[PDB]
Amino acid sequence: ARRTWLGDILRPLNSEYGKVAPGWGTTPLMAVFMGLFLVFLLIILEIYNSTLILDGVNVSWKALG
Amino acid sequence: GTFNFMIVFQAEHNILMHPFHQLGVAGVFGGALFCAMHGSLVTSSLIRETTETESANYGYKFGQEEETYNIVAAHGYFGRLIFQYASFNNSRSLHFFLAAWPVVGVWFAALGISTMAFNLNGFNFNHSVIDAKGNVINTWADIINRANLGMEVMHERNAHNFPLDLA
Amino acid sequence: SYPIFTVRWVAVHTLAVPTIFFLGAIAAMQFIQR
Amino acid sequence: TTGERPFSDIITSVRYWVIHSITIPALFIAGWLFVSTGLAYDVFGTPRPDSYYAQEQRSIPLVTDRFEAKQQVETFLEQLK
Amino acid sequence: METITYVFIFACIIALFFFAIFFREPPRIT
Amino acid sequence: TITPSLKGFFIGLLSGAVVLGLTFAVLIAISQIDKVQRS
Amino acid sequence: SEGGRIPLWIVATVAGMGVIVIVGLFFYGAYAGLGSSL
Amino acid sequence: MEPNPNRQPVELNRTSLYLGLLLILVLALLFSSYFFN
Amino acid sequence: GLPWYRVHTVLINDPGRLIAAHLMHTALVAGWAGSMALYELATFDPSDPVLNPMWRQGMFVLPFMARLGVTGSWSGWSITGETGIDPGFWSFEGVALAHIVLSGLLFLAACWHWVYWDLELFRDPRTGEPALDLPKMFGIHLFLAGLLCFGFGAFHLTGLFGPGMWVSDPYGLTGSVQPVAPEWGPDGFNPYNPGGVVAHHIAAGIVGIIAGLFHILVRPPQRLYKALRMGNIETVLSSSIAAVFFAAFVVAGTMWYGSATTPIELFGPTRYQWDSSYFQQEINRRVQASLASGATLEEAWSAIPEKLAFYDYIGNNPAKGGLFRTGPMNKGDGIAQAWKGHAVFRNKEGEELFVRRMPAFFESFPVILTDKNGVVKADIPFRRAESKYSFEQQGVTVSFYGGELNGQTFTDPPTVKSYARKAIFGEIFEFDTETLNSDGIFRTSPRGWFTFAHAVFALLFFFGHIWHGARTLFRDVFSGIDPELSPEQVEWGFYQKVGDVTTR
Amino acid sequence: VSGSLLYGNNIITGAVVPSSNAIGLHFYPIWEAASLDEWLYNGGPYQLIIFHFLLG
Amino acid sequence: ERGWFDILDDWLKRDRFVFVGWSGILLFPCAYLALGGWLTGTTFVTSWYTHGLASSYLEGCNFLTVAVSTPANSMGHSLLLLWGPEAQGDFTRWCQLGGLWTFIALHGAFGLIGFMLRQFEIARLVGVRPYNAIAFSAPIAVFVSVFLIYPLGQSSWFFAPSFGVAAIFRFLLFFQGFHNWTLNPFHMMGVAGVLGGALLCAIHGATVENTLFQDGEGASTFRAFNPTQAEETYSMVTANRFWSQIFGIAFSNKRWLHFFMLFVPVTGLWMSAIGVVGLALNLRSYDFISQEIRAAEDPEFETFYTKNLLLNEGIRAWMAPQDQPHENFVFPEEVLPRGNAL
Ligand code: CLA
Ligand code: CLA
Ligand code: CLA
Ligand code: CLA
Ligand code: CLA
Ligand code: CLA
Ligand SMILES: CC1=C(/C=C/C(C)=C/C=C/C(C)=C/C=C/C=C(C)/C=C/C=C(C)/C=C/C2=C(C)CCCC2(C)C)C(C)(C)CCC1
Ligand SMILES: CC1=C(/C=C/C(C)=C/C=C/C(C)=C\C=C\C=C(C)\C=C\C=C(C)\C=C\C2=C(C)CCCC2(C)C)C(C)(C)CCC1
Ligand SMILES: CC1=C(/C=C/C(C)=C/C=C/C(C)=C\C=C\C=C(C)\C=C\C=C(C)\C=C\C2=C(C)CCCC2(C)C)C(C)(C)CCC1
Ligand SMILES: [Ca+2]
Ligand SMILES: [Ca+2]
Ligand SMILES: [Cl-]
Ligand SMILES: [Fe+2]
Ligand SMILES: [Mg+2]
Repeated sequence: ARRTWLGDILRPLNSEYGKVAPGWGTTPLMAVFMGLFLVFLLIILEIYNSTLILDGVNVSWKALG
Repeated sequence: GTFNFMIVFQAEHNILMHPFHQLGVAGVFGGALFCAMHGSLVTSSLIRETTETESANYGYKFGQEEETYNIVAAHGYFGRLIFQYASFNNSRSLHFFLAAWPVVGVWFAALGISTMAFNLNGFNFNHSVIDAKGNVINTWADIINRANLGMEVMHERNAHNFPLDLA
Repeated sequence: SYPIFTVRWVAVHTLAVPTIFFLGAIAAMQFIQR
Repeated sequence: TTGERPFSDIITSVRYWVIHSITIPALFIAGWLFVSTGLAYDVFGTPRPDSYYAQEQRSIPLVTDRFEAKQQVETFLEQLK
Repeated sequence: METITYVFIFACIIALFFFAIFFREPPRIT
Repeated sequence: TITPSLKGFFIGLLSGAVVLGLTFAVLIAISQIDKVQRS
Repeated sequence: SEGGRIPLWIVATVAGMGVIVIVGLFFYGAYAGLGSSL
Repeated sequence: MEPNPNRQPVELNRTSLYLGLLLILVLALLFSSYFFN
Repeated sequence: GLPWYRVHTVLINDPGRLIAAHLMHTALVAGWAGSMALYELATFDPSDPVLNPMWRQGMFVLPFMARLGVTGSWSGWSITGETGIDPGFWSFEGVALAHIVLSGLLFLAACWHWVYWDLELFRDPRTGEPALDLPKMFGIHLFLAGLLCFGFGAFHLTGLFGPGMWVSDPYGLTGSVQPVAPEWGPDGFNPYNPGGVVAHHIAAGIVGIIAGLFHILVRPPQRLYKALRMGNIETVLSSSIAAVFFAAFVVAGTMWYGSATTPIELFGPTRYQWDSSYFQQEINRRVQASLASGATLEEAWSAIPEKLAFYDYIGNNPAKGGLFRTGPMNKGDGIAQAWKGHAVFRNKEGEELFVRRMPAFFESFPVILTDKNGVVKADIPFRRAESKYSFEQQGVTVSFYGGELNGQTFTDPPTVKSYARKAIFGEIFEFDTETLNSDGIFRTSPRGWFTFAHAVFALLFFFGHIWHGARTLFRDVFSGIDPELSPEQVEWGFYQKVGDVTTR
Repeated sequence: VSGSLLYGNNIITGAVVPSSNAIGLHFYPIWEAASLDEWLYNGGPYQLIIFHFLLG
Repeated sequence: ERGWFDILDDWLKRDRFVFVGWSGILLFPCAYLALGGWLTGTTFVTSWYTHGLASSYLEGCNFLTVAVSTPANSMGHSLLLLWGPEAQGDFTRWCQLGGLWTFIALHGAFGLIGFMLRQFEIARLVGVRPYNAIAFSAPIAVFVSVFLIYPLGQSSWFFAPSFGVAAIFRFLLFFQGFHNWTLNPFHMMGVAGVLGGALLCAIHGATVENTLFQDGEGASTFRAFNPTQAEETYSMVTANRFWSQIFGIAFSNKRWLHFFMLFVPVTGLWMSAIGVVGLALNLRSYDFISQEIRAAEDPEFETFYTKNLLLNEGIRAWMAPQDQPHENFVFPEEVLPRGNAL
């Protein structure tokens, strides 16, 4: 296979194929972020939908001026 | 012209509200469902006979004696998808069902048309629901009725000289 | 020899109990007059 | 087989019918009274045959405001005197 | 021009039928 | 300020958390009580 | 308790008659009271 | 240049040809009315 | 050999040629952007931002260029209607040209990566086999994306180092490119507040940076690596397709409902502004404020800007088009030339009458006039023999206030009916139907077409996601199932746990 | 009613148009008409086509 | 590794009468609530306040005319959550405002997702390819397009189909009159795929059943099959010769035959989905411009297309006032389009 200057420079960033952290690793933390993100999408959705109505948050072309 | 025929038929027979046409629909929708289903389960249970760089179709050779998929596995899947006894383990029974359902349904669709041909029409629930005073309480049937009326009054706008379309 | 309260049992009753309740309701409905 | 008791065994057994000749009619009668007492109407807000219109009214009580819809409906119900 | 096109496409379809029937790859038992 | 609809939002959120929570609790409990036999 | 005591053909005949009765009642109700058009 | 080993031959059998021409011609017959509008 | 629908699978294990293919793709897309922009500049008439803005002309990429601050041409005009501005290099033309050059450079690079595919970089150093470490590539790319998002929000959108973005009044009358400060309060999640867009890109930007560093430095859990087949690039394909259809449904939604990134001066009004007669209410408010301050009726209506009246016209409703009704809105109702003014209907008794407006649902709609309480006073009858409400019977008249016809009154039934026919569409305009051989049938705007295309493609990408998720997860069985599959693995009760041989 | 391509139809609008209501259930073969021009005016093609089709 | 997760996995994936799975946790409650919501609504709940309609058995509707009807147009696209700002936790008011519609639509949707995930899970455990789930992608595209995307492009959930037989017929006729939906080539592909799938289902079933090998002495041939037998139960060779001589072409490859059986209805439904998505924006196949220009100048020019447009115009004017009560339509007798006499 052909080596190149830039190929030699980038080699380490593509040398860890298959490498895993043990067991469940950081899965629970990820899960917490998924829960929070779900909640966020739910929030912005309900804002857009006018099911969630917030003071000073006028969901309209007339938002300000 | 086909669409015309259909629209006018709805107007004059309320075919949608006729149980034979509904049977036709269960028939063709069901036929398709089961077609896609059967297709999918059989495709799902093809015996590995090929490599990934070739079509799985070359794994079956025309006229071979051995079956090309594993029905026991197919049945194993579908029987778990719903429940065991809702699945066919008999290929002959399964294919007979596949034959009979759309065919019987479409027989009913055909008979729907063939009987509405003699003006035994769809269910008529116009003003079926009435309140304590006697006010008409519309149902979805009545909105259907309004559509039918539109169709009725506009079709062949020059063909009628008299108030009732009796044929 | 056989268990009684299984997933299958629960599933069956989640459908069957309301079905009978509802059939009873609708039966009652056939006698309502304006 | 998957280990649960076969249906034909259960429903051809005496005990099943001892239990269900009580429970089935009981549920049936409960549904019946749910309608006949008029409770269904109250829970779901379904008009009785005399509560669709005021005596002289012929206009549908159509809901016309999203956020005051509850109030609109309550006013409609009030106007039935 | 529209009519020419429609009829052309149709004729292409019938010719296609012809080739698909009489000049198909033959099924062979292996 | 907490508008009535934000309170509604919180109620829905709590309701959902309750439903899923009681659900997984019950399923975990059942899975522990009714273990598969191996070996 | 014992499976088989009440024959399956009887359970089927009775349940079936029950279905016929209830559906029959619903069809009666189509001609009377609400939804009857009268 | 040293040859690339990922190369694969490509195939379309006759039945597939007929199927494809059928698809395309019938689709054209369908949509043509709309293209002419 | 390979079936036709599989030809590109030769790239799965060829990272260099896969990169080459992506370069070609990118080149094609950029070449498209350039060509589309050039074509739009070659057909676009910048002469009337009021009644002939871009969204009437079938402009599709021009509004996105405007949205991010490209508003001028080298030829000297701007989409806001200014003259003698020097836009610098980054005119529409400069953008197009830049895209063309990009396209080309990407083509050459594609060629380099295609010929020289066998780089040591793409080989696992331990096995010597081609391999891409996708989780870390992901981290790197996520970091870059993050930096770019952050920088975009903080510099381009703020105007700190950039032009800002398109913002407007609530009625799309005075739009221009402005710097926008981020909104860090709850109103930032208001779709109509632009500052929310800026804050979004800055914050989400930082989040992308952090999560990216995380993904560079922290390896996946073995359990997730095995579960998602993270060694198989097709998994990445599957999830990326999912994210992409998600985003497409989102931009479809914000296009259809309107937002700060889908402004009406660039894309046209929404169907909902028609539905709630938004512009009609505002027009009436302004007219009433005018009468209240002592203005005459004529003066009050002449003070209404033509652009606003034009928004209050169903021909600009994006929900009035047809799938095969091709081209710019102008090909339909014509190039709007002028507002005729507000048509006021009156009967012989002098009571003001109001035309029932056509809802978007109806390709055709009757002509019905009511008094202020909605009582029917006049119509255009179908059957005449029992007509009681003809304009002729009721002596319906029309007087115009504002616009070209200001001060004029027509009493002859044919003409009044004609204006009533036009009044179902709302405010009435003079059109040039000759220039484009306009055929008279409403067409949708770029808003409608964008929304359509993206909702459809999103929906199909749902299938793509399904297909490739399946291929990822069932790779082991995609040439068929185990020929030695034991019937006991599928016969009920043999195993306590489905498919598990250790549970006999 | 124009049904044919040359008389202004496309594939979707086009049809062979049903026989005249004046005929009713009468058998209307080519030879019952005084001319082909007449046969076409009254929709004989519909009858010829559908009967041969149904038989076939 | 033997933590609580894998143990839970163990119990969930037990081979029982009704398989559950991880997918079951989504599917079963959501499908149950969807179905239950539909039955509850059809039995007891009105559409008086949203539509000016009766929609329950309780009110006197029958199986054909009952529905859970869409919310009032004024609700727009409100999710209409029980705890949402419209109903404010009041179940009765929630019922009266059409909350059950969004309940059924959304739970229905998460339920279909659950079902497809179920198809995938079981396919993985049993060791089959997951083509059943892939084929299931079509029903979902239809559901999502018709019940979600379509109303979202229109003014409100009101114009979605109402969950009811008659309500659904009304939805069909509405689509004819307003969208001229039959004219839409995407619908036409839907039709072709449905009718084509049914054709393939019937013709393949009949072909297998009529080229069976004699494998038993019984004149009823169903028992002469064994699930575990290696041999084909019917003659592919005979089927092929038969159709080759009858129709001109014939299958020779069973795997292709069955993939095609997957392809046809699925592709059809998907095409239809694309068309309905178009209708969300009123981006219809309503007209042929050439037709209109000719008919406008030439009053002797008539096609079946023009006839159908007259029909459409009738549907729209005659059904609209009652079907769209929020518009407060009053169409005087004299404006109603009518032909002679009728
Ligand atoms: C898993 C199965 C399932 C699913 C997917 C749904 C999904 C849906 N249901 Mg529900 N439902 C279910 C089971 C399910 N249901 C069951 C079993 C019941 C019977 C009780 C109901 C009863 C029900 C009703 C009565 C209603 C719904 C409705 C809804 C919808 C909105 C729910 C929501 O807003 O929650 C938001 C909550 C979450 C998404 C949970 C978030 C969990 C995060 C990750 C944890 C964070 C929480 C944290 C601990 C709380 C701290 C807050 C603090 C700051 C105060 C939604 C479509 C509504 C609807 O359809 O209206 C039209 C509606 O009215 N459902
Ligand atoms: C080299 C830099 C560059 C620049 C400065 C531009 C600038 C311009 N191009 Mg663009 N373009 C470029 C490269 C560039 N292009 C390339 C390489 C391509 C080929 C793919 C294109 C293809 C292209 C097209 C096809 C078009 C443009 C258009 C435009 C203009 C509007 C851009 C816009 O609307 O973006 C919108 C961009 C986004 C909304 C980006 C979305 C980002 C997603 C959501 C990221 C998701 C992944 C991420 C990792 C998630 C994690 C994030 C993390 C921070 C949390 C604009 C003048 C448009 C134009 O008007 O044509 C004349 C147009 O139609 N360009
Ligand atoms: C996001 C994609 C997109 C969008 C929204 C638009 C939108 C816009 N374009 Mg642009 N356009 C695009 C891509 C897009 N275009 C591309 C890629 C090109 C290069 C070819 C062009 C070239 C272009 C030109 C040259 C012009 C436009 C113009 C316009 C406008 C007129 C729209 C038109 O009439 O639609 C018509 C749309 C249709 C008729 C729908 C086509 C549907 C296809 C045929 C369906 C195919 C079905 C398929 C075969 C089925 C397979 C089945 C099988 C799987 C079984 C419009 C604002 C015009 C304009 O006015 O600009 C000033 C203009 O002249 N566009
Ligand atoms: C970034 C998105 C993406 C990517 C990278 C892929 C990549 C891959 N998919 Mg595809 N796929 C996608 C989206 C994507 N898919 C989507 C959204 C769908 C649903 C519609 C599918 C459905 C799909 C199927 C059903 C299959 C694949 C397969 C393949 C693989 C081989 C493709 C090939 O050889 O075709 C060669 C294609 C041609 C020779 C001609 C195609 C002509 C098309 C149909 C019409 C013209 C397209 C036009 C030029 C594109 C305009 C751009 C558009 C975005 C507007 C390949 C690995 C195949 C595979 O898995 O094989 C093992 C396979 O069977 N994919
Ligand atoms: C029919 C819908 C469907 C189906 C069958 C699948 C099936 C598949 N997807 Mg998924 N996917 C879907 C939709 C679907 N997806 C959607 C809409 C997205 C959003 C972009 C994704 C994103 C996605 C990703 C990113 C990935 C997959 C992957 C996969 C595969 C593994 C299963 C899994 O990851 O499930 C995912 C789980 C679900 C789809 C269930 C989600 C249930 C949610 C959390 C309930 C939410 C309730 C809600 C909060 C209530 C409020 C409602 C509100 C309106 C008020 C599998 C092939 C993976 C893959 O392909 O591996 C090879 C993978 O990496 N999918
Ligand atoms: C030859 C005549 C014909 C044919 C074959 C069709 C067939 C088709 N039409 Mg129809 N149509 C016709 C004439 C015809 N149409 C006419 C004359 C009109 C008047 C203009 C219409 C108007 C029309 C409309 C308005 C629509 C259709 C739709 C469709 C498609 C329906 C597909 C379907 O199965 O959805 C059924 C639903 C699904 C597949 C969703 C998922 C369903 C889940 C899986 C159900 C789960 C049920 C669960 C187990 C619980 C059951 C409980 C029980 C008590 C009920 C299909 C392409 C629809 C379509 O195009 O959708 C895109 C549609 O919206 N058509
Ligand atoms: C919504 C609601 C929810 C849930 C509820 C539920 C879940 C219920 C369930 C229930 C159900 C679950 C229902 C029941 C049922 C059924 C019925 C209603 C009856 C019937 C039957 C029938 C009538 C049959 C007949 C016929 C056919 C169909 C078949 C065969 C033939 C014959 C003729 C026999 C909650 C509360 C949480 C909250 C909110 C509200
Ligand atoms: C098992 C079955 C089931 C069910 C069925 C049933 C339920 C049915 C029935 C029926 C019944 C319920 C029984 C019967 C019959 C009856 C008869 C047949 C008798 C006879 C009579 C006569 C003949 C006489 C008369 C006389 C004279 C004439 C006059 C006067 C006197 C007298 C009356 C005596 C099912 C299907 C689900 C499944 C399968 C199986
Ligand atoms: C090389 C070279 C050069 C040059 C470059 C160039 C010359 C430019 C270009 C490029 C180009 C100028 C080409 C392109 C683009 C375009 C395309 C690529 C497009 C495509 C289209 C599509 C794909 C679409 C499809 C469609 C149809 C058609 C219809 C409707 C539907 C749809 C949408 C699908 C330079 C100096 C820079 C330097 C460097 C290198
Ligand atoms: Ca009474
Ligand atoms: Ca002209
Ligand atoms: Cl007609
Ligand atoms: Fe088969
Ligand atoms: Mg009754």
